Amino acid sequence: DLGKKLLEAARAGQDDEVRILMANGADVNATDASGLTPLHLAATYGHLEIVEVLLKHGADVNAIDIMGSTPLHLAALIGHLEIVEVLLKHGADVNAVDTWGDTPLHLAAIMGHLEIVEVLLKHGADVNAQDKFGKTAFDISIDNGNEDLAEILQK
Amino acid sequence: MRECISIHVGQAGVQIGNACWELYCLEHGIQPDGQMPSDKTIGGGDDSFNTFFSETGAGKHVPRAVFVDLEPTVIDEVRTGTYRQLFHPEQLITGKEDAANNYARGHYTIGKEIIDLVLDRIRKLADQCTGLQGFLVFHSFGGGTGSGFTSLLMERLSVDYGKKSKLEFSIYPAPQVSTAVVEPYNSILTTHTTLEHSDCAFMVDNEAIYDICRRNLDIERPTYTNLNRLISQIVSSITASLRFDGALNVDLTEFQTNLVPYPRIHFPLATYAPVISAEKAYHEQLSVAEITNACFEPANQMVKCDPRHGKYMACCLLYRGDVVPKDVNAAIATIKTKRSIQFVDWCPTGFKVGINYQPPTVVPGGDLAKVQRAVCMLSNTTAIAEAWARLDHKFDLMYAKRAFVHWYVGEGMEEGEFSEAREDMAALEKDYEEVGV
Amino acid sequence: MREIVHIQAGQCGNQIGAKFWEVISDEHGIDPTGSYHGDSDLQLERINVYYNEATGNKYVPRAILVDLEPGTMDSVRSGPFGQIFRPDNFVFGQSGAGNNWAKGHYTEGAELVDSVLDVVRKESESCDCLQGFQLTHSLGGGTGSGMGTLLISKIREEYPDRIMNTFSVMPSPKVSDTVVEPYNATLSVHQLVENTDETYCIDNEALYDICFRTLKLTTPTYGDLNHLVSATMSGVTTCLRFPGQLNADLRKLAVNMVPFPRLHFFMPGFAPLTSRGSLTVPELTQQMFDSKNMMAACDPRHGRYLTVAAIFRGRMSMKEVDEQMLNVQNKNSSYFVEWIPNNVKTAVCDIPPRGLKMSATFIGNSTAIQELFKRISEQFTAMFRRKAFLHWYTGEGMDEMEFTEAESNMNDLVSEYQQYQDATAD
Ligand SMILES: Nc1nc2c(ncn2[C@@H]2O[C@H](COP(=O)(O)OP(=O)(O)OP(=O)(O)O)[C@@H](O)[C@H]2O)c(=O)[nH]1
Ligand SMILES: Nc1nc2c(ncn2[C@@H]2O[C@H](COP(=O)(O)OP(=O)(O)O)[C@@H](O)[C@H]2O)c(=O)[nH]1
Ligand SMILES: COc1ccc(/N=N/c2cc(OC)c(OC)c(OC)c2)cc1O
Ligand SMILES: [Ca+2]
Ligand SMILES: [Mg+2]
Repeated sequence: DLGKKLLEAARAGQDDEVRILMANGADVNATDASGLTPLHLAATYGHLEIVEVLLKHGADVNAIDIMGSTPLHLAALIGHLEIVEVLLKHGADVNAVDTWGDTPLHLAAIMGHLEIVEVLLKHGADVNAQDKFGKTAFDISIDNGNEDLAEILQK
Repeated sequence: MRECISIHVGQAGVQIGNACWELYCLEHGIQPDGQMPSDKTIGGGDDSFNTFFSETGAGKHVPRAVFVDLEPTVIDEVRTGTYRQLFHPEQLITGKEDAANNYARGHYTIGKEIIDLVLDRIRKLADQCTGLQGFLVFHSFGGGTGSGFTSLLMERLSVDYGKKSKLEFSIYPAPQVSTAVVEPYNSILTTHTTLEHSDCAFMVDNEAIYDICRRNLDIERPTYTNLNRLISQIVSSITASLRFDGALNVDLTEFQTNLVPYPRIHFPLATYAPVISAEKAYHEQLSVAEITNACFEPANQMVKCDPRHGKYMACCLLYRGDVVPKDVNAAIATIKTKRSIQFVDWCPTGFKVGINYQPPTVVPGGDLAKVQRAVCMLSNTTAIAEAWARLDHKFDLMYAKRAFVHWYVGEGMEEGEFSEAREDMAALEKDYEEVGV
Repeated sequence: MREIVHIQAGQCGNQIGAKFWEVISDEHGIDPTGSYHGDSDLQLERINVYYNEATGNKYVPRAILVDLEPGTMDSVRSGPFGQIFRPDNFVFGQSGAGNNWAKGHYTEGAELVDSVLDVVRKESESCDCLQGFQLTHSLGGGTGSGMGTLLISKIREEYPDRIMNTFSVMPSPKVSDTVVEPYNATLSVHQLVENTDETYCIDNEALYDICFRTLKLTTPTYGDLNHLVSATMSGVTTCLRFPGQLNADLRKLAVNMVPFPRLHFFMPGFAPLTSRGSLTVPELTQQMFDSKNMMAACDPRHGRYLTVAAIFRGRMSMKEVDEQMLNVQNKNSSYFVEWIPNNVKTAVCDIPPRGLKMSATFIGNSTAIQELFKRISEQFTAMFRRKAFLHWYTGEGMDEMEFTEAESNMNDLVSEYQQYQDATAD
């Protein structure tokens, strides 16, 4: 199965191996046991080159895994600023909600990725989005006393 | 002549004992090297000061004292101090690690690897005596050694010296000069385990001595030096009957006979007067009636309590200096009726008086001024139950949440002993209530 | 109770440890060669607590240096005091850890824990009466965090009655935006609750907020952060290095500051807040109880103080300190637990730190420290829910059950702080 090799290629960042597999008809939208696409891993491990090439070959930018994680959820959590803007440029849902009720704005605010928080807000991130505990992105900045994060959410 | 052996346990016991023996030598005319020029008999004697001082062949007067501490910092100052020649070098016993303000370390673990050595050195001092009558034990309540090791030592002395008396000078913890937050714990634990092995205990409230230094002596920030100097003055007034001639409390058994009506309530209240700052050498000389009146004021007491709350079971007046027995009876007769002095229904309602016509001795460097007459009142009143109530309250505030308890359980002690000690303190307070307080 | 063995692990451990040996050696009057160039005494009465005598008017720090990365081996030597350390104490491995807590605790670190334990042996035998151990490190990395906690557990097995004291540096995205630090920190706090007697929680989050917002440092460097660290470590160890009475026992400190065995995480404070190259008694007592002077990113006004220890340094009236300390406990009486009577200790030292006539060092055991653990537990949960980078750890022997057990223990630690925060005496 070339889809399994495509999952491993996007994880390690092998740009050459991804092109050879797609030229032989590898499933660009293949998934692993938990529903992770080659775009999830490339966005998780910060392989911007593979992310762009995958999006040029029929990759679903809003694909979710079993836990409802989109490629934008993982890129915002891990903190890949260049990948987040590319995903948003290709129609990623900035307000996608996973099974835990979190949005990309939640994960970037929790992990302290202030640059990503600013980028998500300028693309229509809902600041009133509550998670499975009623907490919003602004509630997270007040509960742990993040003054740098609170001022950004008061643009 | 019946010898008495003094035992100083822990830092508070050593530093107070060091100040008491310096004052003893000034009262008896003993030099720092042990020389007593006013001793016509060299090599021994049957005198009354020999109860506290043995005599070597060369006329050296060595105190019958033992200094014990689980760490050498405090006793090393005695080995280098002014009286480094006075004490027996082998009677200054030091350990390596202290009890860390933990009653369990002082009693169960750290204190158990030196208790056999301390007893053998105490045995050596007892073999020299011809008529040993008991021991004087100086220690603190809050310290780990002063509480843990003392409770262990008192248990051992009751088995090896079952027919001898045992008196205590206890240091009651005060928040102003406290060193540990668990001192209420240690005070309850040592009291319960020693209540059976102690015949009579004089408690010294550090907050009482602290306030006296601030008020009467104008000492803004009293230190351990200012406290122990005043404490040694009061300790000497209590043990003067054992070291000089007299007819009141001439031996340790008489302390128990005159002050302790029942075995458990053996905590007399001590009051001393007058306390005048050394900055006033030309002060007015207080009369016998004015110093006797001061003994009934709660501001001159050694334990913070209100004797007007309770009732008396025994009262002893120990005068020192120019005091005529006619003026005492007159002073008694007035301060017997003009005050609210209530004795219990089952007591003679009398005042025992003993006079020593030598004025008190002050040490060079002290804060007290010379006086022509002073008095130390020893009374057993149920009002001293206030001291146990204050201590049991702070004990209960912490033990309800089991705070700091894991420190004690981790050193060979069981949590069940905390309950047994507190239950015994509840019976002690009830013992004072069944008499009247 | 006298000698203290110091150990510094990882980059952060050797970085904040070197500054500790440079500041205290100046107070005692010790040059990089080891000679005593002080003009006043009292600098050598308690010198053996952190130093030894190496013959020739020489004083060598009782320090042991360990890091898997051999680059720190050259970084310490290139320092101004990087020659007073002994060449027999430097222990450095082959390759680093790469912020992997598993490489420090199970693989690379375990292949070096015996090399460190051998030099701790010859150092312990040089001590006449050892009282405990001291470890500086960070919790975000892999060596100082993974191997540090492992070395703590190994020294404890051979020295069960000796005190273990650590200066742990909490991770923060504002200084290091590495997403695997909440993993290594949580896995380390799980170890520090069991194998330590007292831990000084130094928070890089708080250290950044002090430099950036109070000291106006737009881009604070690690040298700026370590200036506050070296100032706190000197103050918390003041009663250990100078007379000033109050003995110098690490166990007496633990008995009076740790009311419950798991709650041995202290919040330190310092005042006044000075910079690298840049008051009265009512002022020192004021800033100490201020959240802007705490070295942990927590507001003490959000919790209750269990035990408090304050150290004042310099020439000042011991009477006035008693007035201000007893008064602060009244204006903020509702922020101290009432079931621990006399839970505040005051200490004054004659010798102040360099460049300051007066100072103050705050050591608090407040329930408000849960806000720090709530911060890392949230970052841990956000990463662990997505199983992100979890294979970095499962491929080194460690397995998934340890992450959940480490998460279950910290939330239990937070539950204990809130439990004693709402407890009343009645
Ligand atoms: N009056 C007076 N009290 C003292 C003195 N030294 C210590 N204390 C009191 O003793 C209590 C603590 O007991 P310590 O004697 O210091 O401790 P320890 O007996 O040496 O036992 P460790 O805990 O092992 O050190 C404190 O509350 C002090 O107030 C002193 O010199 N004079
Ligand atoms: N305060 C402070 N923190 C540091 C310093 N050096 C590194 N850190 C922190 O430590 C973390 C990295 O761990 P580190 O100790 O370098 O990894 P190690 O070499 O494996 O022990 C980062 O989050 C930094 O914020 C320092 O000098 N001072
Ligand atoms: C809540 O009450 C208390 C709290 C803390 C107390 N003592 N704390 C110390 C602090 C020290 O250094 C910081 C010591 O130096 C290492 C130290 O050596 C003995 C003791 C004492 C308390 O009664
Ligand atoms: Ca004679
Ligand atoms: Mg002691």
